[PDB]
Order: sequence, then structure tokens, then C-alpha cells
Amino acid sequence: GIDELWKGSYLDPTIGAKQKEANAVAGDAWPACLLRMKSFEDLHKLWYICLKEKNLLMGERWAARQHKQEMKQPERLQKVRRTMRRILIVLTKREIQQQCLRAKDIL
Amino acid sequence: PPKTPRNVFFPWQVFSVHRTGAFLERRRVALKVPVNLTKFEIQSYLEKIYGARVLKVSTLIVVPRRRRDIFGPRPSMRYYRVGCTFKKAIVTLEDGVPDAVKMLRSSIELAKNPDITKHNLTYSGRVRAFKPPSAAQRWEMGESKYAWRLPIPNLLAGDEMQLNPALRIDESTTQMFPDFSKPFFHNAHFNFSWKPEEVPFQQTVKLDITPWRR
Amino acid sequence: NKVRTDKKERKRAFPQRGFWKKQNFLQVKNNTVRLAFAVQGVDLLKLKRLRWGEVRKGNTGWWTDDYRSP
Amino acid sequence: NESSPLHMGAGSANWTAVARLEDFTLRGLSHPPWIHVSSRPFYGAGGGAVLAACMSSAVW
Amino acid sequence: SANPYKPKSREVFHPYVPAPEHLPPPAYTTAVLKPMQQFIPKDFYRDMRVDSLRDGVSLGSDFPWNVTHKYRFWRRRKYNIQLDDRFIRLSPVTGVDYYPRLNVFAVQWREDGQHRIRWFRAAYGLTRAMRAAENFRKTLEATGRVDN
Amino acid sequence: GNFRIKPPGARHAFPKLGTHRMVMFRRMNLLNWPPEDASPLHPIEPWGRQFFVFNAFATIDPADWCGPRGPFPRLPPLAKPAPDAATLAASPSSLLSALRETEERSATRTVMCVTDFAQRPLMFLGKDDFRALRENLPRIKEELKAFKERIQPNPVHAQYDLRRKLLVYPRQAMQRLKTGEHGGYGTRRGTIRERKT
Amino acid sequence: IRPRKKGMRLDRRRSKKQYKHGRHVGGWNYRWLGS
Amino acid sequence: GILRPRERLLLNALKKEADIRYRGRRMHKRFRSWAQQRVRHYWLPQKVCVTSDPQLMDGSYIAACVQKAATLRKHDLQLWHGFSKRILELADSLTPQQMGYIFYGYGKSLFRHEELYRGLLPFVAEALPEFHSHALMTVAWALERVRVNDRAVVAQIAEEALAKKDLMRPADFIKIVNCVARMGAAPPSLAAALSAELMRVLDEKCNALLFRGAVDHVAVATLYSDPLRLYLLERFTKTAICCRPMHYQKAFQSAVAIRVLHPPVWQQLSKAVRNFYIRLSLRRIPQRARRPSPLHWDVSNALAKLGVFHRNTFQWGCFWIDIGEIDDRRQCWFVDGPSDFYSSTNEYTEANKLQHRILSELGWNIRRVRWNDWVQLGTDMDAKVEYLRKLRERPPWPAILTDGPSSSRQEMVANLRSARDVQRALKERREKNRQPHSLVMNL
RNA sequence: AGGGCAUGCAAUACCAAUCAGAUAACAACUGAA
RNA sequence: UCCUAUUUCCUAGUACCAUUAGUGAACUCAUUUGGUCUGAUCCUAAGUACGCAGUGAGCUAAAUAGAUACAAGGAACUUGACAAGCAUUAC
RNA sequence: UUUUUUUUUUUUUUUUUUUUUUUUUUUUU
RNA sequence: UUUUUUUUUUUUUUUUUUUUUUUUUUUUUUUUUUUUU
RNA sequence: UUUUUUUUUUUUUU
Repeated sequence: GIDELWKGSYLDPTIGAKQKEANAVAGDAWPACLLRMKSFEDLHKLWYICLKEKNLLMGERWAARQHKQEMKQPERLQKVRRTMRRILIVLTKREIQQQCLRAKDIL
Repeated sequence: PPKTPRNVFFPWQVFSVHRTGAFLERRRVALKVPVNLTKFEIQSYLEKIYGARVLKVSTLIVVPRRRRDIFGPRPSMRYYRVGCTFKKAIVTLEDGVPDAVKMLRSSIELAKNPDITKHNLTYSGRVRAFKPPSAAQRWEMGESKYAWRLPIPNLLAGDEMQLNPALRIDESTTQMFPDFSKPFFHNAHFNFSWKPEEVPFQQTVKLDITPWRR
Repeated sequence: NKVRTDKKERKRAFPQRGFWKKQNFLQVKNNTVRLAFAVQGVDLLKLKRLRWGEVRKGNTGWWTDDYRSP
Repeated sequence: NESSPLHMGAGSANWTAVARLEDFTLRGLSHPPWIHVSSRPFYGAGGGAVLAACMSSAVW
Repeated sequence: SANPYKPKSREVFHPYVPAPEHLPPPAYTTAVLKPMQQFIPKDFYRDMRVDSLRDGVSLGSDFPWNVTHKYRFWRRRKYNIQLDDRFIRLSPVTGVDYYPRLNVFAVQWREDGQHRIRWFRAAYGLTRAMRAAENFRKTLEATGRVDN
Repeated sequence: GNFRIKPPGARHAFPKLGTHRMVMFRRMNLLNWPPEDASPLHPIEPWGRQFFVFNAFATIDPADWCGPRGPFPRLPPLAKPAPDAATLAASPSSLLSALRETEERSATRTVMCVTDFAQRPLMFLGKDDFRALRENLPRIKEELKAFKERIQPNPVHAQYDLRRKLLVYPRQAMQRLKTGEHGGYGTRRGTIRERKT
Repeated sequence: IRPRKKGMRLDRRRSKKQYKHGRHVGGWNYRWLGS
Repeated sequence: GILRPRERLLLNALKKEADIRYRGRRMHKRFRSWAQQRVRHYWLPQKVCVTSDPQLMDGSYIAACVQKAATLRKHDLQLWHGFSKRILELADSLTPQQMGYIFYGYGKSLFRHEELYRGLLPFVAEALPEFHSHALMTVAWALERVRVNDRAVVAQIAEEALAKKDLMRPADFIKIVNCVARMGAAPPSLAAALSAELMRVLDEKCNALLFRGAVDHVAVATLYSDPLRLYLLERFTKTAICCRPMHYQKAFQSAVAIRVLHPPVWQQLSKAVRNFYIRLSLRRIPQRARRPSPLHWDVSNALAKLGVFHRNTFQWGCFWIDIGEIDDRRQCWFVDGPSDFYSSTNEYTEANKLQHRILSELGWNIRRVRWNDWVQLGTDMDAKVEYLRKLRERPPWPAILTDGPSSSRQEMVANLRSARDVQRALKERREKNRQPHSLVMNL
């Protein structure tokens, strides 16, 4: 629900500093390599997951901005942006295939 | 920004919580949204993605003020702004929300405590506050002044609540009952706009515009 | 003006003896804030007056220490 | 000398200036001048795949 | 100025408020007020109270207070208080006047078909100046220097 | 207390205009003056003077008293010490709770108090005092009536009247309005004009 | 410009006058791209 | 230019008056709004002609026509009866979609014609498997409005709804439930299953807007179990803001009935919840304008002639009373009618029985007067007075209301027809007495 | 140039008497560019 | 059965934009304490059953700008009656 | 409570703005 | 007399205009064609 | 200076 907006983030008042630091950790962005092997449904779900993570991150970003301080672990945003771009790249190529085919038949 | 199409499969809208320095109600949350979204669209976003219960959505336009580069050893005298134009959204959720998320806190400035001060302050240059009539105050769907003594409510209110208004009168801010015969104010105890029958007859005085005619 | 664009710097050039003090209004405003915190039950004046490293629980001060010889 | 934003905008605005028999060759901060400004420079040692140059002639 | 272009009377006006000449009878008229059969339609009192104040004559015993719903005026209401019915700056003697800017009393009287006005400074005292002006007018009338 | 600690709603439940404005400011200072366990105040008509019966805290015996200290000497109360830090650390209560610990007083001294319009203490009376005062009421009314006869009028009025009767009283001018080009003559005359048919 | 005066004037972009000069930041001799 | 002083004054005063007048108009206008909403996701694309030849019409055509007529409020007997006649002929070639439309139209129009309902029911019963949410909802909704109970078919409808729960709409599901509860055709097992599905539906696919529609006093106390009762009651409190007087009334009624009938469940509620309802009663709830019926007036005249004081119309907390005695307030009368009973029968409705029992519990000496019994008396006043007097000396009705004897369409028709002329002759006689007719002109 | 590339600069002129505007039924109705 | 006819009608959650609700010329201008004072209205007021507002220190020089009180004479002053004065005094 | 929209009344266009994106086979559920 | 307002829209009257049209929201009530008054 | 279901259209008027 609404709680998701701040749950597990630094903004969460029901957890300690160690839990927030443990939660803060993240991995690598999804590459085109992996993103190419997935189907339409998996990419569609991953898009919404990345959007939720971006929405959570933005809050912290703004919070930090308020106090004139740098956000902890700023690379997350970058990671999410790269994954979001790669998904659409994949899809667009998939489409271009068909477009080409069509063109060919008309000619 | 780009217009939203009919069928949205890969939405780009980014939703976030905004920490406001003013006081907010229990069932009210402040969000930061683009300047190109509607009430309905906002409602649906939260209803479908988050699946949160929503009642009302209010929108406001936020524009940063102008600033000038005057300070420093080498000022430029150039104009600028801080932040960006956005839509301040206010969502009236069904459930309650903690204040520690929506409202700011600071110990250095003890005066900055919107959560503690509640609506007692204006947080702006408002010398006089404004408060329209309440639902309960209004005629339609309003609390009755004589319904307390009814038989039906008492049935419900069985050893659970006292409907008698005489048991909830502040003693530190109330005066003793005066005598009708004797002069007295109307506002002392008469919480209405009609003269009680108990009050004796009152005389009327008409101003004399041309007393010299006498 | 906050932007500092009007001709409001002209008068300031000349010397002056004194200026008004809106004590009456300021007092009222302060009182209202004090009241708004008092209804909740927190002392603002006390905290705005206590010595840096001073601890005073409740309504206490110098006077408290008088009778509290032991 | 009164202040009238309506008058100002109805007589001295972007759409009102174009109707003026003036020397438009002069540069204007808050106007639509007709002076050419030479665009983006030549290319050094960057990636050749990411050098932008045209848009209205290429839109598809 | 007392120019022709003014009402002849100085009484409060209560003009008739006629209803539109195409509406049907009100809803409150359908009420059976008989002791045996009783029928109180919806908003009967609401409609009738308003309707009663149409004629303009039947303003009721308490007219100034039967329509002022605002608490602003009610807050100031008092009972069993004696009040005067004459402005302090209004002498009963004809020809006396007071000026706000000049802050002084004046006496108007006609002599030999010519208008003449005298000054009376009220700085020393309002009552003293008022009585002096009244005495001057009375002396004029007694000595017989006012046309008639 | 004259105020409800942590009251409901988002706004004050009492008037904040007129005299009430002053009264709120006056009462906010002292949030604990009126004992929680106190009888309702009873003001008198002529002069604002209220009466109320309450229970006061005990005190240490004078025997065990050190002595007067400061410009306002006062006897110490009778109270027990608060839990120590070692026990509070093991106590399951929170830091907030632990820090907020206070002593414990004994309220077993019933007394009657008289205050002003402002609820300012003035005097304290006990049961024995109150009972004793009742037996001398008839003896005081006669003394008050007898003493009422010794008062005499103020000779100020008579002295002022005699002064003004047998002394000079100069009076100065007022409102000396000037004039422009044309001067005044005590009275003015209007103009006469004819109609245009 | 007043309403009466403005109601009897055309736009500058309605004419060829805008393609009869070479004024630019470089100078007075402008050469169009791809010329 | 310039104006005359005389005219100037008048024009300025007139102008001022205008301002005053305008200020004086928007007083009561509180609930208005410049913005409004119109439903448009139901009209058909194809064009039809209501005034066309019914013979050339088909199922599709007729279906469209029926709904368009209803929407345009073109109430024409001559027009509607032709539709019914053609529908009867084309009954064997109607799609589930078309049938639903037909039903909706009829219901919206309130076209009281049992002959068509009775003929179209059996075909619906056979096509139930191919039915959809919309059709299923419209059938019941129409039926309810027209007050034609069918426990044989209504039950089947419900069962098909339960079978297609995974495909149904929350709104339609809710309305089905409501309809079922009002008609009184759900055995315990069906009721239980309905309740169980309803709770999940409400808690999974319902919002503030959609939840309000689930509130029904008749349904709550006769269909809904305790677990759903408690959840409903608790969620109402939270969802109260986004409500209307129509839902408020229902809520209050629900509360009252629950308190009166089910003390246990009432006590099971929380303090906070209880407080809500407690405070609710104290508020003034708007109500629609009401007036006595012709039957009511006739009964009142007979009663008054008998020599008993009473009232016409008045509210008592949450329930309306037809007649209330002044000498003994405890006493009360109720004037029934054709609508009070199901079509072609004399069986009381669930709402009438619930309101009767609630007042009987609360101690109200309740009496009932039927219309079919009354009509028989004709235009005689002594017979009515004696009729009333014989009733008065008798004890009141029991707590539990019972149904009347059997009836038929034929009888119903006959009665109606008979009454038609009585209501006109009495009006004529009443109206004639008011005319003095004294003045005589010479001419 | 693999992919993407909101909005504004008033645009039927890759054509066609002139005269306002999304470029005007005849006539009234006029002209140094 | 003596009503002018005994003709059902609370209120559909609601697009986009404006707003600091009180005193105060808050507008051009500028030697700009925004808010007190300087003028008519808005409150049946013993000035509204405590409202708004109020800025270093010291000191008998003379001159100048003003206020109050001047013996007798009362235009002898001045180009000119400019200016000043009268219009309050037993209560 | 205003603004928006009809009339007064005007492409007497208030650049980056609108009930204004190609103008109804809309899959009525 | 120095000789003064009316169109959008509302009400009334007169009618063969039209889903470019009022919830598939809700209440009340004796009730309506042709072969039941 | 148009007030609550949207358009077209005719006469009078407080």
C-alpha cells in the first residue's frame, strides 16, 4: 500500500540505523545480455519494479536536498535508469524487425 | 511534459513524498507530482499501482521564487532560482499516517514544531485565520441542540456515553447565573439567537431626528 | 524588496536617531506561541534561557536550590 | 506614468513587436530577432556514433 | 443641502415585495391546522416564517431581532437598560447648528431681509458654547431682531 | 490545572478574545497551581476574592531543619528519593520514562485557601482557625458599626469652594484662528442672487 | 502600437525580407549550412 | 452623454436593487456545482426509430428501441403495448444481451405489465448459462422495481452469479445480493454462500464509492451473518465521509434494527464504532417531501367522524407512522395498498414486515387496514365508521406479521377498476359541496 | 548512423490574378514599387 | 367527508486555473520605520464588558521659528490697516 | 466565491497556452 | 422635461425539431391502451 | 450579465 513509499528506507521511523544501512546495499544493474533472454511479461513486471524503486529513492534524494547534504549511495538511481533504458531498447529492436518485414513484402 | 496516451503500458510518472513545514491532519499525506496530471489520473495511479485507499485528492501549483547572486567575494549580480515547478498533491487516505514522515522536526529551532503546535499557528504572514462553518455546525447533517433528550438515542447510549450537555460545561470559563430582573448580558449563557420567554418585556427606543419641532 | 531592485537604498544613506519597535505586536505573537506550546505542556522560555550545559527538570531554578541545602 | 501589464503586453509584446517597422537586425534578449548564430562546432576525437547535427530535416 | 431632489418624508421605508405573477401557491398552504386533523408538511415553518414578512406591516413585535441571525449583534444585546433618544449635538432651539471641521456652533437668523450667522467657539466647553448660542438666539427673539 | 494536558482536536476549546486573552496568558505561566484534588472556587461579589479547600504537602520537622536560605526562606518538603540509575538501567522502562522520574510527596494536610481574582494566594486558614473565627462574628459586627460613625466627610470640597469664592481665577484664550487676506469682523453676511426666470 | 494602427499591418514573416541579408555573430557575410 | 437628475436617481436605485437581489438568490444553493458527470458508456452506436413498423423490427432493433424510449422518457401506452406484443412474438429469438436491455427498459419505465414478465421469465431460465453480469443484474433490478417476486428464477439467478463470480462485477454482485434479500428467496445455505463471497468481494475489489452501495437495512438483518455485519459496520465508519443522505438513512436504520434484534452482535462491536452510531442519531438527516394518500385521507375522514383525535403524517426517530392518536400516543394505524403486497398476491414485503416487528418490539399498538377490504364498502360513511369501530375494540396485531389469503390477476384488475370510479365519484362529491351558488343575475 | 528525440516560432504555396484571418459568391471597390 | 386539486422528489463526489480573507493609498514618484497620527462612513457606544500605537544622553549664553500674559496712550508704524486682534470669563 | 463558455465584443491573436494531436466500427460487457 | 435598457438566458403562451438529452442512483404512491367503468 | 438533463427556434412582460 501507501506504506511502500517509505518502508525500508531511511525515512522509516520503525527501524534502527543498522537495519537502514543493511537495506541500503544493492547490486549491479540488469544488462542487455540478461534483458534479451526474457519475455514481454518479465520485462513488463521489471519495469514496474524499477519504477517503484525509483519512487522510493527520490524521497531520500529530496530529503537530503532539504538539509543540503548528499544522499547515501547515489549510484542506485543510475543503475535503475540504465535498466529502464535497456528494456525499451530490447523492445524497440523487436518491433523494428516486423517493420522491416512489412516493408519488404510491400516492395 | 509529454501528454499521457489512452493506453499506458510503460508509465514514466515518478511519485514521491514531500516533507512540508506546515501542520497536516492524520488522514492526509503530501506528495510531489508533475504539473501535467489530473485528479482522476492521480487517483488511478495510486489505486492501481500501490493499491491504496483514497478519498480525496487536492492539487496546488508550486513555483520557486526569484533569487539574486549578491553575496560572496565575487558576486555576479545574476538572477536564478532554486528547485523546480511542481504540483503539490494532498491525498486523504482512509488510514492514519505517522507525523514523522510527513512533517519536519528540528531541535536547534524550538519554534519549528508544526506537529506539536498543530493548527494553533499559521506558519505564514496570516495575522487572522479563517475557518468556514463545520459540518456539525451547519443545518443539514448537523448536530441537533435538542436531540439529546430524545428516547431513541439513550437506548443506544446505554451506560456508554452521557448526552446531557450540562455535564460538560467548563467551570474556569463560565459565569454564575444572573437575575432576569436585573440587567445582564445576552452572551453570558444564551448560546442562541432568540430571546427566551423568561426574560421580561423590553422597551423600544426611537431616535429623534428633529427634536427642535417639539 | 528581497531581490533588491527598488529605490529603497536612498533614505538609508542619511543618518538617523532611532526607529520604532513593534513591542506590542511582538509580545502578542510570542504569547500566542507560548500558549500554543503550554497547552501541550512544554516550556519554551525555559529552554531559551537555561545555561548551555544546564539541566532543570520541571519548573525549577535558582530558588529551588535555596531550601534544598542538603 | 502608470503601470499597466495589459497595455504593455498588448503593445510591446512578442506578437506586437513583429508588426513594427523597426530594425530587426539588432540582437534582442526578450524579442524574436533575425540574427544567425553559427551553431555547434566541428568534431575532435569523440565517438562518431554520438555526434548530433540535424533534426527538422531528418524527423521521421 | 436641502435640495428639492430629496424625499419629502423621513420615515423608514418598507416597500411591498410582490411575488412573481406566474408561480403557484406555496407548499405550506396544504396544512390542516384543525384540532382533530393535524398535518405539518415539510418545511412548513420555514416557508411560513418567511412568507409572513411579505406584507411589510406585520413585521412582528421584535422586528430588528427576528431576522438578524449573525451573532455579532446578539453578543452585544442587553436587557433592562434605559437609553436616551436624542443626539448630544442637537439643540432644540431653531437656527442652531454645529460644524465638525470648524468644531464650533453657529446661529442662523434673518434681519432686514439679510442672512447673518455668528461664530461660537466650543473650545472652552461644549455645553457652555451650546448654552451661549441658545441664549443668543433667545435674546434675538426677545429683543425683536428676527423677521416674522 | 486550569488546562487539559494533551487535549483533543486541532484548535483551542476556549475563547481567546477580550479579557480571556489576558487570562490565558496569565494562567499559562502556572500550569499546576490548582491542585488536581481541590474544591471548586467560590468568589465573592464586591471584590474578586475566591475561597477553596485543598490538601497541602507535608514538611520536615523544624528540628531537622538547617535554616533559612536565600531572600525567601522556606521549609523543605517530605519526600522519598527517586530510583537510582543502576536500578533504572535494569528496569524495562524506556529512556524517556527513566529520565522523567521524580520524587513522591505526601498530601495529608487539609487547608482552606483564599485567593484574588487572579487566583493569587493571600492567606491560609485551618479548621481550628475557621471554628474560632465563627465564635467572634457577633462581636465584630458591633465594633464595625461603632467605628463606622467616626468617619467624617472630606474637607477638600469645602476648601476648594472657599478658595474659588475668595481668590482670583484667571482664564486664558483658546482657538485663536488666523485669517488670510481678508480679516474678520465678528459676524458674516451672505449674498443675494436672482433667478433666471 | 495601438489597436487602430495594429489592425492595418501585416507580419514580417509574411514576406521574403527575412532571406535577403547575411547578418550573423561572425559578421555581415553569412553562408548557410550546406551551401 | 448626460442624464436628468430625476432619472439618475431612479437608475442608480434600480441598479442597487439588482445587486441586492443577486446577493439574495444563492443563499440556499450549497450543494450545487458548475461541473457535472453524465454516463455515456451504455448507448448503442446503431440508429433506430421508435416510431417505426414493429413488424419490420427484430430482436436487435426492438431491444434498442425499448432502451431509447426509456432514456427519452417517451411514455406512450400505444407505443409500449406494440413493443410488448412484438416481443411476445419474437420471444424465441432473443439473445441474452437483448433480453437484458429489454428488461432494463421496462424497469426504468416502470411499465407495470406482468403479462410480459411472466412470458419472458421461462426463456431467461433456459438461457441462464449463457447470461452475463449485466443481463443478470438487469433482470433482477427490473423485477425488484416492478415488484414481481419469483423465487423459482431469482434463486437460479443467484446461483449462476455464484458460478460466474470470477467474471462478474462488484457492483452487479452487490445489486444481486440486495435484490435477493429484498425479494426473500435465499435459503440459509444460499445466504451463507452469498455472504461469504460478498465479504471477499467487498474486501478485495471495493472502494469508498463502491462500498456504500452494499449498505441495506433489509439485507443486513436477513442475509448477512455476524462476521460480515461487524466488518460492514466497522468499514462504514471509515467510509462515511464519501456518502449521501440516502446511505446515511440506511446506515442508521441498520444500526437501529441490529440493536433491537441482535443484542449480542451489537455488544460485540468496539467502543469507537459504537460511538459513531451513537452520535449519528443526533444529527438532522434530510428527507423527501411526503403527503397523505387518497386512501389515507379517506381513512382519516372516517376515523375523525368516528370521534378520535389523530395526526396525518409525522416522523418518530427513524420510522414514519401513518396515524397517531393524541389521547393515547401508543396507538397507531397503517394504511396498506396494492404496492404493499406482491403482484397477484397479498403477501407482505420484507421491509414492511421488518418495520412492523421493529415497532412492535418497541411497543407500538399497531393496526393495519387493507385496501381490498376497504373498497368493498363503497362510498358509504356509516359502514366505514362501523368498520373502524369494530377494529378499535379488538386487540392489536401480533409482533410477527402474517400474509393474507390467496389472490389472482383477475381479482386485482377487478379491484383496481372498481376503485378507479370510487376515487373519482368521491372527488366529484367533495368538490361540488364547496360551491355556494347563491348569486342570481337578472339579465 | 543501432535506438530515442515534449512544447513554441500563427504555414493547403514542391504552387498561382490582387485586396483581411483558419486566404474573401458578383457588384459596391479605389492601386507608381 | 365544505381545502383554491387530497397532482411521489433530499444531495450524482465534481475537469483546468486564480486566493495569505484583518488595520493601513497597497498605485506613478521616491529621503519607503508598510501598519501610529492627519478626513467622511461601516455597531442603537456612559469611546464599544482592558482594542492599535509610542525613536541615544547632557545643559538657564545669545539670535531665530512659535505658544501664554502685559502699566498709560490706541494707527503717532507702513506706499498701503501688511500683520496682529475681537468671536471664553458672576453661574 | 472567481476564472472558463453564450451576449455585449474585437484573428483590437498577451510566444512556448487551450473543451482544440486526423475529423466515430466506438468491440457497447 | 434636456425625452432614458433589453440579446444570451429564465417564466408564460403557441408546436409535426432532435439521444448534441436527466445516474443500468434512490424513494413514494389504489394504477395506464385495445375486446373489465 | 445567463444558476443546476444538453441543442434549434417564435410572441409578450415587473
